[PDB]
Amino acid sequence: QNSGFDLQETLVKIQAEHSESGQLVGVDLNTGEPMVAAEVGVWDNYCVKKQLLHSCTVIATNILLVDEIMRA
Amino acid sequence: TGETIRSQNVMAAASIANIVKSSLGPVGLDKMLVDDIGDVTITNDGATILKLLEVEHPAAKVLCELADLQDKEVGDGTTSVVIIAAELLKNADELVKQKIHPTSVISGYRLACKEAVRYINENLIVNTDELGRDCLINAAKTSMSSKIIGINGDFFANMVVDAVLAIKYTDIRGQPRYPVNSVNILKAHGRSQMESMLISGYALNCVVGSQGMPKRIVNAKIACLDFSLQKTKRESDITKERIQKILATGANVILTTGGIDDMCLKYFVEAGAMAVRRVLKRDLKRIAKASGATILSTLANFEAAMLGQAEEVVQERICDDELILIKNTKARTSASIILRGANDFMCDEMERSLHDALCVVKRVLESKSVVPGGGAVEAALSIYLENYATSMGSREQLAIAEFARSLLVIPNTLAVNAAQDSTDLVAKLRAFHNEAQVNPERKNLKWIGLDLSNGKPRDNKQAGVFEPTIVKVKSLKFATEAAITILRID
Amino acid sequence: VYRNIQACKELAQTTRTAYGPNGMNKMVINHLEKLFVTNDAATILRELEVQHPAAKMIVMASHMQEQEVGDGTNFVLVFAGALLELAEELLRIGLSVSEVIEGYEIACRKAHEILPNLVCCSAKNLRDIDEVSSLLRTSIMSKQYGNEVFLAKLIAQACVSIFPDSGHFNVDNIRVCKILGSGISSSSVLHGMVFKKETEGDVTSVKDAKIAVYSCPFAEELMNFSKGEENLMDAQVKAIADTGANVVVTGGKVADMALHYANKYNIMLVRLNSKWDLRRLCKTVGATALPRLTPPVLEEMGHCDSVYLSEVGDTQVVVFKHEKEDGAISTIVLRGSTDNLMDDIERAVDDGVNTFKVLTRDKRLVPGGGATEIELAKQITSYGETCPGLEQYAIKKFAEAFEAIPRALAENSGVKANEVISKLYAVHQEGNKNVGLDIEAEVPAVKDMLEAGILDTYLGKYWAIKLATNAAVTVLRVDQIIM
Amino acid sequence: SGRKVQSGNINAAKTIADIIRTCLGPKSMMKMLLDPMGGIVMTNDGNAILREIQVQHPAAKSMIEISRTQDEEVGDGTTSVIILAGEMLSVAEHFLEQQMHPTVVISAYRKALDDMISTLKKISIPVDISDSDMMLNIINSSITTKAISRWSSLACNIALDAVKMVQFEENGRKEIDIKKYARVEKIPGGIIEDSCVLRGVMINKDVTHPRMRRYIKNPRIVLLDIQQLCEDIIQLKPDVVITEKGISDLAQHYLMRANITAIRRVRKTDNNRIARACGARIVSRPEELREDDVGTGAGLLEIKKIGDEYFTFITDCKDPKACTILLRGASKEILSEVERNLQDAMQVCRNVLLDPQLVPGGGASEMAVAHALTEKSKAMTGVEQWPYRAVAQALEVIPRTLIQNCGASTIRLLTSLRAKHTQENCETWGVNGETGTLVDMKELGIWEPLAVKLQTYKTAVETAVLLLRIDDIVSGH
Ligand SMILES: Nc1ncnc2c1ncn2[C@@H]1O[C@H](COP(=O)(O)OP(=O)(O)O)[C@@H](O)[C@H]1O
Ligand SMILES: Nc1ncnc2c1ncn2[C@@H]1O[C@H](COP(=O)(O)OP(=O)(O)O)[C@@H](O)[C@H]1O
Ligand SMILES: Nc1ncnc2c1ncn2[C@@H]1O[C@H](COP(=O)(O)OP(=O)(O)O)[C@@H](O)[C@H]1O
Repeated sequence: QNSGFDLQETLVKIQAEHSESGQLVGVDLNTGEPMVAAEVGVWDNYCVKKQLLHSCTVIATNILLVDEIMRA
Repeated sequence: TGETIRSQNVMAAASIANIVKSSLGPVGLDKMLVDDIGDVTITNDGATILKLLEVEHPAAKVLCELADLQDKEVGDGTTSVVIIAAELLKNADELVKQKIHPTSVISGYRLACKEAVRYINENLIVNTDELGRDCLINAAKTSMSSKIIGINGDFFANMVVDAVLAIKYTDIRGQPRYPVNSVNILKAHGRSQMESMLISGYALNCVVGSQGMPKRIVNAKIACLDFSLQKTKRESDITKERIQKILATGANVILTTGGIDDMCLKYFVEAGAMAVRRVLKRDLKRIAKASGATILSTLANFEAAMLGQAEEVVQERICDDELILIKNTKARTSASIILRGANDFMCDEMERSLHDALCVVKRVLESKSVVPGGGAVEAALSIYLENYATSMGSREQLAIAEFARSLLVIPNTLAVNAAQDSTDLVAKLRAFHNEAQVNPERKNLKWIGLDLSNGKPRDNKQAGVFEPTIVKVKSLKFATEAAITILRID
Repeated sequence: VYRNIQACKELAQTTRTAYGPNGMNKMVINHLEKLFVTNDAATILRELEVQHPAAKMIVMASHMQEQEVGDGTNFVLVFAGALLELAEELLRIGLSVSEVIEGYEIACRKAHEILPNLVCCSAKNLRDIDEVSSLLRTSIMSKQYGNEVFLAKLIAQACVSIFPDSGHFNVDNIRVCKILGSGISSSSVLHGMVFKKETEGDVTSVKDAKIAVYSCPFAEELMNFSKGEENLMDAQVKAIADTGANVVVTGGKVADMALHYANKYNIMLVRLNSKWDLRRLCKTVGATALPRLTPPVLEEMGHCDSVYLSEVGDTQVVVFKHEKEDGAISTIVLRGSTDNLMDDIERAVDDGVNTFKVLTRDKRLVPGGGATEIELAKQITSYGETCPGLEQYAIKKFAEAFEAIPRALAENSGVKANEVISKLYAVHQEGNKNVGLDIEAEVPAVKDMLEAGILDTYLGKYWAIKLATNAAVTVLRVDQIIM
Repeated sequence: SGRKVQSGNINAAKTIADIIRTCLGPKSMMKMLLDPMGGIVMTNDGNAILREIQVQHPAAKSMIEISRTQDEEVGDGTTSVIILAGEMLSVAEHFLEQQMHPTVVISAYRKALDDMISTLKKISIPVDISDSDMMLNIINSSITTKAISRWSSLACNIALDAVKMVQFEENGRKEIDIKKYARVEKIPGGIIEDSCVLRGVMINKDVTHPRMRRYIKNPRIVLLDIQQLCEDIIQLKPDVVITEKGISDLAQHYLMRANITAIRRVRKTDNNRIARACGARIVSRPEELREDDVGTGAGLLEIKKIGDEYFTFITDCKDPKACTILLRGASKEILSEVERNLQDAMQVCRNVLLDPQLVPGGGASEMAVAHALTEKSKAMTGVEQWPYRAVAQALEVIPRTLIQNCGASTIRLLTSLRAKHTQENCETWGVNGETGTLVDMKELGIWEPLAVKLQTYKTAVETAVLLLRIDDIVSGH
């Protein structure tokens, strides 16, 4: 979406590409096309992704578990 | 709040004028007039706008009445007279506000109007003589400009001017008169308009009547009728006895609007009569008034010398179309213009341009006294009247000065509707007309007006933008009368 | 995001009318309530307190342009405003912000290399005073009135052509002294810092002197107190007379006994020291300020070369000339009826000096007056359809953003902008680059701008274009902030 | 006031245009119209929306009336003219606020219209009439994406005969045609395949007692609107004389004495077609009674009780311009659509007789003429070049809306479509209305008549210049 392309069309194309071929295909922010993300060299940190999962799950669970906001 | 009802009347007049101001000139914009039941009307000329605008203010009603009265005199300048009256009202209101009593203003306006009508009468044009040839040509071209036929304009111009001059009457008073309906149109199929040649008489594009007409008959008498010469079952069957009687009276060319006779061929070689279907009433009346004959509903009875005469009849094919050359009759009314082309629909603008050229020519043919158009006369009188006013010394000096200043609204409005800044056009007009008086040698400069097509000053005596003197004289008089009537109110 | 574009649009509209030699000058009321009338864009920008952050960013871009080119700020504002308007139109079409961002960037990159093909460089060198005359006319004529340029330019370039040595210049060398009085005719070129003093007991023939700098201005028992005060001031004047000092400065007024004491030891009591002079004097003589009358010493003193009173200009003025560089500083005497019309000449002279410095940095010239802008617009809009993709819209809008400059310059002279821009664009394809917009004619007519000689520097427009495009891009990259 | 009234005019035009700007193409959206009682109706035909809507602006009423009079004259294309006029009037805004007079804008619009007419004449692909295969292709191009897709086979041959049976020899050779003279015969009941075409005028009425000499080998119809006239009819002794008054048994006996067959309670919509087909004449004045009373008419008459109801058959007419076309089926819900689509087909054939050509569909023609106008604007100079370019840039709405109401993004597809017209010379590609992707229309098979395209462009330009010419609305409010 941030590159101006269609939000759902790009995701559909990426999902189809990853389904037909096992390569971890990603989005290309110059043409809105499924890109291999390995040859292009767009690598991300492994520990960042791990901490991302750990943080998001705990925050979402904690917020979902609340009720009866009180004025202390 | 509110006061000085005179100012209220002036403002009502100003609003009424502003309703119609933008439509002045041939290039004016349209107004869409909506009634209570919702219908709409589109028009350019402001005369019908005033005739259709729902006026409610009593003061504006006076202007509407005066404009309508102006319409009944010559039928032109109603927009101009309304605008001039409104400008006079505004200027007179300002003069009243500066502590000048309306009586002196009215007197100054009367003197200014009289001086203007006297000045115009000694600076108009009466050159619409037999020696006026190029002026009519380029007047027709200006009325026909901004068209693709400008490449061969001169031929159509001289053709149309020759046609209009060759058909003039001479009335009881001796003043030449021209009916617009005298000349008609005639389409043709094939080559384009460049080969069109003027027809000296009325020509009908229909079935061929007969070949019995010689190259030029010594006598061609128009025995026009209105029935169909058809065999049926002073005669019960109107085929032989009535035509024999009319020929005995001396009928050479018997005209039959309806059907042709079954056996006309044998009778048309010994008498030479005419049989062509669908003779137009518009042209039938014109040819009858040309030769001098009258239409006979019945023949069972005056018929010898009352019928008209034609000098010669020509049987020829023009643009692959047979036409009847009933020409050179008693009175010059019989004439037509062939429209070479393929159909009247593709040359609709061409025939409309020819019609408007004929109209603008007949405007200047009658009322031999003519004045330049395009705001030239207004600028000339505006220059005149300031110098006239500065020599008075009375209390009416400012009245005449404001009259002169407000008289420039017509060229200003013309420039505004022409999509050019009116300031430059008006200033250039005034500058050209200034040396027309302060410099005697540059006397041939008064006829300088504004050209609406190019938005630059241009001589109009040479161009041909012309108006009758009576139209402008009456417009000025009626504007002054309306202004005086409004100023008298309190 | 459209609010930022709007704020920038009004910012550009405010100072657009001041563009060109027909700037509609405004009335300026500073915080101290001074009635001040001027046409300079930087001055009105300084007094206007731009509050919207987008306007602030464009103002900073203009300041950076002025900081290193010295002129062209109004061009930057007008160009950035046009860019943002056309970007708003593109966004309303449906383009993403990023697409117009790279479109503008590539258009600017193309323009930067198109530009050097429009050069009619300087003739021979900074010398030939009568030539840098014609070179310096355009900026002066643009800033202040076109009538006075013939003299103002000569005055401003004669003073700056004094020291074209080693290819190094400093604007602070070209100083301006304000002298009230008659018209601008009596204004001319002098040398050395100049201001007016009070006392008359001054010697003209002075060698390297010792200059004082001041940072702070000025029954029997009554007679005893008067005598004690007199002796104390005797001690003070003897202390200042130590180490053979010959001049004294003070920001206050004169004193009869003090001037008597100065005359006794032959000291010129220099007075009427302005709050704007204390540290520029120290910079130009390498001195330091002294708090009171007790701590003058040999080390804490200045040194001039020649001090005298010159009555040229019908006023008595002291001059410190031939400093350590012996030809570095060169003032200009200005004469005017009143100050509000004198600062306009001052800022015009400053802009002229900056243009001369830019010429020192590079000798390339480009035909101004709407010539180069319309040529750049034509070239870029021709390049636009040669580039398929979504960037063509941004490129064409960039070409129109160039087009917006001569349009404003024409509107500032009371001429229909559409007619003149159409005529210019039509004639610029055959009657090529050197043609521009004539000012004197009230008709929308054009005229070649090489024989007319109205030319402006090349680096000026290069940097102005670069900074304006950068400002437009960097203000298009924000989306919102609560305010 | 001043230019604000024109701005209001064009704003009303723009809003009334963009009410239905999405209701075109093969994927038209469905508007909802609710009456002030609670009912709801959904429609895909912009004419209906413009009909049941109420507008308080006279300019909007003028545009609606323009769409109406354009509907009956040519049939379809009613939404395209509305969209084009709305966009041209909307793009006139930029120049009107730039203080330029409406006259120069109108003049630029007129030159643009002339250039578009020339371009359309240039780009049109020739088509020869009477070729059934490409006729069927045209039917699939136009009459389809309607309720006739499974019933278009019969409409094809119905139109094929209809175009040949209203021929007019008025101004030239067969190029003149009309739509309201073909004797339509719509009778519900039975299987739809019973419909056919017959040569000759078809009359629903007949004598009450057909026990007389009704059908004769040479019907020479005489029109009339009295015993003395009954004997005066024998002035030429015709076999059939048609009146518009009732006939009694004694009147019938008088008729076989006179050997004529009168008719009663026949609508004028039938009598005029009878007269056109047979070339009859009307005369009752004794003086006017001449050889030109009775004209040659048909050559065969037949009596048939089709559908156990009294009818009249008149075949082998003198003028084969008002012939019999029969419609059969279950209900009238589709046969009216068959009528209007065969009207479109007759316009196709008539314009092919005038200009044997077709143009690419799916916005290809619009983009082609826009490219032609934009490239032509480069050479010409003057202040008026800006409107000349603006009309070209604004005429591209048709591909834009086709992409819009298809799912695909308009901006990228339009940019690519332009890119496929400027660097390529003889392409004239367009956008597919079903998939929303670029496709060569000469391969897809979408074409439009020159008549309808020329009429749409001309009417849009005329409406734009008319609504820009209107300076004041001052006769009241
Ligand atoms: N061909 C022309 N060239 C210049 N001006 C013209 C031309 N025709 C008409 N006008 C101007 O139009 C004005 C009014 O004409 P018109 O509108 O026809 O009369 P009215 O206002 O009574 O309807 C006149 O003052 C005249 O100067
Ligand atoms: N005679 C002239 N005609 C047209 N433009 C001129 C003329 N003289 C100067 N200019 C223009 O003035 C512009 C710069 O002046 P201005 O915008 O007022 O201040 P700045 O120098 O800060 O931009 C230049 O672009 C130059 O083209
Ligand atoms: N299958 C299709 N693919 C692309 N365009 C089409 C298709 N069918 C119709 N069109 C377009 O639709 C236009 C006309 O239909 P429409 O606009 O819906 O109604 P109207 O016929 O009233 O204008 C034509 O210009 C044609 O190009």
